[PDB]
Amino acid sequence: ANENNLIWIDLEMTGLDPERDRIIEIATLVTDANLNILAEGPTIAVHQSDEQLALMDDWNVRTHTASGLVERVKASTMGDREAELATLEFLKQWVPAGKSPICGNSIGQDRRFLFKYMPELEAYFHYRYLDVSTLKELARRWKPEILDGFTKQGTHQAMDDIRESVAELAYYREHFIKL
Amino acid sequence: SANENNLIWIDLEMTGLDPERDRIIEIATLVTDANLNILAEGPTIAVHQSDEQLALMDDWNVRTHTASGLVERVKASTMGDREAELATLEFLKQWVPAGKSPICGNSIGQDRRFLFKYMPELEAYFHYRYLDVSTLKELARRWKPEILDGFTKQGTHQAMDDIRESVAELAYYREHFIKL
Ligand SMILES: [Zn+2]
Ligand SMILES: [Zn+2]
Ligand SMILES: [Zn+2]
Ligand SMILES: [Zn+2]
Repeated sequence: ANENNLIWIDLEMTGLDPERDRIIEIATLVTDANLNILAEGPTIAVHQSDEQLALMDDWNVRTHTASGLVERVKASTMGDREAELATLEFLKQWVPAGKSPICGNSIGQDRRFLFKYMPELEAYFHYRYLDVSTLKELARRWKPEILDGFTKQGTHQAMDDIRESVAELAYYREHFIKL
Repeated sequence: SANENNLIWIDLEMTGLDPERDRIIEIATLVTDANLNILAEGPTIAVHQSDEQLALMDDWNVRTHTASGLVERVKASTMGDREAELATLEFLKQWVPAGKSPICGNSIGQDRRFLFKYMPELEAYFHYRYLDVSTLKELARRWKPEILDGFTKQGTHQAMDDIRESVAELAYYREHFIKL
């Protein structure tokens, strides 16, 4: 465990509202300060009732069935707490509690779900945010040319998504950041 | 320029960090174009809250919000959550269309949590996206620590001064940390 390591996380949910929707997939990984992936955390399909899944709208049904997540959710024997604990067991081996900001894309949305369903995991992060989307939004406005250089697949698969976020930040470090 | 490309910057001050137990006590907004040129300043409003609520603030919040004079402004304010939300929207509608601008600011996800809870109409005025200036600071802190000393923050937690400072901080990074 090193206080300089960063915790990256991505979730998939049944919808956008924490009050009615639930977490259906979680993936985490740890990188050093230079974005080298040191280890992949568990990729867990979080079990939720069929009733909950039946509430998903068209976009969510199309998206989460195409990735095969829905089937994994129904067969999952790990609910929110079990997934939270498994993730914490992993993180404790690489990063001390309260040291790493939450790293990801449009990460504020994921954090809302962490606050409501996985508060212990949420508390493991430092207050700070490290949202890669900031660079994309700035480039979109100040240097659009580099936008076509990196393409997001938009498959909404937790582990592929978070690894993609790390690769995206690395891309901007080279093409948008002046070291 | 097209108003649809204008950016909405916002900063709040609260009685604490928990949306369930704390309340918004100050709100400030401003609008810039895509290149950070400030086009107009929104209202800076001390949001009225009960003395009971204020009495729940911890040491940090008491010191911080009394030093800025916010507590006194809050007690004398005649504008609660809804009134402050409506006044802010009255301003924003004059400069940016609904659902176009991402929420702009620093560690902005924290502020958004309070908007979702107490000012959902204002929260909905923003596009889904986030534009958090803190990302650049966090990257500079790890890849180019030197530039951090070139920009000093006041840390007084005054809504309008804070949001203007956030725009200035971003402009600073565009000049010293971004490769255009
Ligand atoms: Zn995802
Ligand atoms: Zn997703
Ligand atoms: Zn502030
Ligand atoms: Zn503040």
